[PDB]
Amino acid sequence: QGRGCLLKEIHLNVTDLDLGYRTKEELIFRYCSGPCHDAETNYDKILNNLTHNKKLDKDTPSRTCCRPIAFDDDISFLDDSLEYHTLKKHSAKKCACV
Amino acid sequence: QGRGCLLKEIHLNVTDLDLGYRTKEELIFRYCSGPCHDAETNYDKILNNLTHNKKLDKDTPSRTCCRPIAFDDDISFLDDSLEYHTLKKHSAKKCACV
Amino acid sequence: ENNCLNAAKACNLNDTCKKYRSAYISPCTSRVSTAEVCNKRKCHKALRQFFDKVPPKHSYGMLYCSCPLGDQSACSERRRQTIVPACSYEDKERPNCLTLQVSCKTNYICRSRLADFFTNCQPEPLSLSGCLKENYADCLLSYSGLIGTVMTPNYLRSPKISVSPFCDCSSSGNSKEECDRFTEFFTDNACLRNAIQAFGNGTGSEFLE
Amino acid sequence: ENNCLNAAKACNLNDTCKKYRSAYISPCTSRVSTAEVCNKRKCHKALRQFFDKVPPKHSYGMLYCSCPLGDQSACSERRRQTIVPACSYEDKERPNCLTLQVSCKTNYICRSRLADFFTNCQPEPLSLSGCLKENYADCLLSYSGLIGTVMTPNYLRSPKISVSPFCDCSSSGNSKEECDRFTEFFTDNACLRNAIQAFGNGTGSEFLE
Ligand SMILES: *[C@@H]1O[C@H](CO)[C@@H](O[C@@H]2O[C@H](CO)[C@@H](O)[C@H](O)[C@H]2NC(C)=O)[C@H](O)[C@H]1NC(C)=O
Ligand SMILES: *[C@@H]1O[C@H](CO)[C@@H](O[C@@H]2O[C@H](CO)[C@@H](O)[C@H](O)[C@H]2NC(C)=O)[C@H](O)[C@H]1NC(C)=O
Repeated sequence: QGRGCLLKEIHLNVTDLDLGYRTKEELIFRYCSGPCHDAETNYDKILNNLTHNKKLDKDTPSRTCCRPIAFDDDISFLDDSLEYHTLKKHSAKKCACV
Repeated sequence: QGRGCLLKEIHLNVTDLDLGYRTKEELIFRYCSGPCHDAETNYDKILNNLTHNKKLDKDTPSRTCCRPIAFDDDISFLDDSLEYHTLKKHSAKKCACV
Repeated sequence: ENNCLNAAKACNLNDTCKKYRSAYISPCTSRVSTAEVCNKRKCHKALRQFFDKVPPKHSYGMLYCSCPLGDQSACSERRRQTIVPACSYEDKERPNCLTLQVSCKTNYICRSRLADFFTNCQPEPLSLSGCLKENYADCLLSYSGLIGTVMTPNYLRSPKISVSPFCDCSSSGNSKEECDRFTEFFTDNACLRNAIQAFGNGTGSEFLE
Repeated sequence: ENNCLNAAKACNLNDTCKKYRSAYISPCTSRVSTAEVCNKRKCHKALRQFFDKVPPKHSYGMLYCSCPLGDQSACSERRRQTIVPACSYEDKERPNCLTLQVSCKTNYICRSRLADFFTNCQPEPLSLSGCLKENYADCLLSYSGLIGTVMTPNYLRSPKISVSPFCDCSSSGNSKEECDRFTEFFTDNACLRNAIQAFGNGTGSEFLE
């Protein structure tokens, strides 16, 4: 069903991304967050049991993740040196349990 | 590219799954494991930076996961009480970075 | 060791046998109405698919696995459960074997498979093999070919190896001798018994492999 | 506060303005050949799309943002960078304005947009607004309509508000007066100056909003 994996958002400065840009522009960053335990399979249950069983040695395979399946539009901004930058696939648009 | 997320397998008893069945039958469990850092986006980088920045408070959104996109055929087995059981979506068939 | 359990393990470790074994266990154990434990049609169809598509070393390995005890053992009960008899075999009504034979002979495939069984598993006590056609593999093929028809046979609860379709000779009338001959070709057939035993041995016999 | 920076923030926080702002910054900053910094066609096309699809409160908010200093300030340089002039405006060759006008009038849309600019921003010093048509919004609409044509105007480096298309009056010959009149309609237009200033004020003027 994956109803727990939702789309959240936060208002941030571009500098809050810590990507190296020097600018005073802002953005709305959107991300996918929430539990996906109702969309898990026998595979995910077996994983959980084998981690606890230590039967997979040191592999820690991933169970169902709350992830973006579609990304928001590109965002652009002008830095202090008057150079434009464009970021692609930076923000989530729609979520799903994967 | 997601070339690090691979399909691995392990030979196990059905009891090793800890799903409650009492049987001496066996199976080949296949799972997806490996890094997906070459398939990450600005979104995944921003996530990593915001976790370290504490800017997302307590949400720990998931970055790109190594997950199954197709599952193996169903498996069946007979338990000690002579009852048949069938498990579906228990083993991975093909992997991808999601 | 439990030969039937070893055969089940080897099957689940083989991609082909694992797939088609589950492909018949699901319809033979899935209730689709409040009156019947299964869709018997789809159970027989998927059983026929299993023996047609799975190589004999895996499909015969489970069907003809050898056990020390023919009843009450874990081996023998697992072997009896190979065809999921609660759906494929056991039935409310138990027809007369001759009546079942008339019904089988009106089906082109059932008639063809039954004729192959009576031809290839014909006994001959003068032969050192016990068969007229000293080729155990052809008998085992013809017998397993009956699984999925109205003549679906299964192991009976007996100290020996004894098989039969779901029928008996009650209410046969003036044809009691003919019915008894029909069932005895299943239940007391030294050719079929030798062929099944020779496979379970897993050795290079002169009439097998 | 930096009004041009505030307008850029408000745009990136609006889904419509953010999308179409990036939709023109990408083609106006993406090199596609070793000889040209951009595809100037696609840059002008996406610029026209931005002002056609983004509501004026966001699109005019960035284009007509007010700054204290018209040159060297962070405000004014950001305002000058609104149309990405390195691609949309600055050029190797600087044509004569009258020659550029002939070229514009051979384009149906450029001719239409230029006629609207000269009509709606016509000065009238007797009017308290400074415009013949006391409707600053129509002047601002007609002026912004030139962005994306060969008549694309931009703010000059001057202490005052002064705009012009990428042209001059060098080598005009016997038509120097006519050329000077053309450029002065851009560079020294009290109607256009008042309209731009009235928007930057962000107040309820008698001739705007
Ligand atoms: C962008 O950064 C500015 C500057 O750091 C932030 O404004 C500050 O917010 C903090 C705590 O919330 C205040 O204590 C600072 O004094 C503020 N500084 C100024 C100059 O106002 C602003 O909140 C940030 N914006 C976003 C959306 O993150
Ligand atoms: C299934 O379980 C059996 C029984 O526990 C496992 O065989 C054992 O393996 C362990 C350690 O590898 C040995 O120390 C035990 O003595 C073995 N027991 C017996 C009876 O042999 C077997 O390895 C398991 N099979 C799989 C594939 O996991």
